[PDB]
Amino acid sequence: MIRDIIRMGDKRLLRVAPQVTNLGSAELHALVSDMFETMGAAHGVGLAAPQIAVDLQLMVFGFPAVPLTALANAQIEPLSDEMENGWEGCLSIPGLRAVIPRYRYIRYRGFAPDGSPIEREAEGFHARVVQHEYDHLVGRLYPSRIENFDTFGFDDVL
Amino acid sequence: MIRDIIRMGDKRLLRVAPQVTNLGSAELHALVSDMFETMGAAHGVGLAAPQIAVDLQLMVFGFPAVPLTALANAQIEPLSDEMENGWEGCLSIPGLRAVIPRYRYIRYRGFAPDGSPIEREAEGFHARVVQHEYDHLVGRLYPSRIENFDTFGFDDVL
Ligand SMILES: CCCCC[C@H](CC(=O)NO)C(=O)N[C@H](C(=O)N1CCC[C@H]1CO)C(C)C
Ligand SMILES: CCCCC[C@H](CC(=O)NO)C(=O)N[C@H](C(=O)N1CCC[C@H]1CO)C(C)C
Repeated sequence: MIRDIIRMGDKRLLRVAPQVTNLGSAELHALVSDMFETMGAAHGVGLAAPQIAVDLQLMVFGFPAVPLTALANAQIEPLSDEMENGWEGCLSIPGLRAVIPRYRYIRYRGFAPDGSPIEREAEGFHARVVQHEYDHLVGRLYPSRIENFDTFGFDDVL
Repeated sequence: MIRDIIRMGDKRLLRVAPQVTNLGSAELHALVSDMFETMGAAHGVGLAAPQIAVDLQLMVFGFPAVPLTALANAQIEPLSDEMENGWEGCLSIPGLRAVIPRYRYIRYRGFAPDGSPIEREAEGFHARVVQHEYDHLVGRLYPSRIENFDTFGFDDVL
């Protein structure tokens, strides 16, 4: 079932989401299913549970190919100090883009929907997507990370 | 003649505009006329010449009533350190609002389109409008002035 994506300005995007505690459940599987569907319909490369007003530490992503992944209770460690700029837009902020600095190299850990542990090293785009979806789980959006405001503008214009 | 308002992301909104040097001219009067018209059609309380891709130190405004004013070669002095928060949206950024801190009290100086000198003390909303239009003449947009990003979001949602 495709879900309504909520837009910036909604308080539910500013929460810090609790953990998933129903790994392996039919409810979690249905919810993840919906997230993949909602992501594909909206043409995103990532989607975070709060964007559909589900207050859960949960994200999906996949697209430099990134594997199709569902990740619960994500935690993230930078593997170095190196930052990299790249373009981002948020489906909660349709039409806009900015250049965002992110870690070039990360580790991420959590759980696949069935309970399998996931741990991966990621770089570049793969790392960016995960850092972006992570920010949602802690009530953080990309505009508060913009350093150069000349780069912030509408996609069709920029 | 109503003018197309250009949107954030356009480089022409990032310029520092030169001075008006044709006070009292038919060309300036036509341009100001157009600005008042474009402002009214877009339902704004202010409009700055760069927003219609005219690279000129020129703004219009008027709406706590603010008088209907056309102001060329504006310069602005704070009359105190006191800041005040208020909501703003920009016709170059349709749909969005944020809370922006501005001086509560200003002086502004320039010229009416016919050459008459204008100097005024302004406070609160009147002062905000002028500070906002001023920022456009120096390539500055409100998002780079946001302090609390929780307040940045879409009008219909916020
Ligand atoms: C890149 C950081 C990950 C962004 C995630 C968003 C989706 C989203 O809002 N997730 O929470 C997305 O798919 N955004 C895309 C995006 O920003 N892209 C697509 C490819 C490159 C990059 C900038 O263009 C498009 C739909 C705007
Ligand atoms: C308040 C600072 C002046 C903003 C000027 C803008 C117009 C603009 O983009 N000028 O350069 C406007 O009219 N914005 C309005 C606006 O921000 N308003 C209308 C009244 C109160 C305030 C916030 O709601 C509406 C159309 C979004």
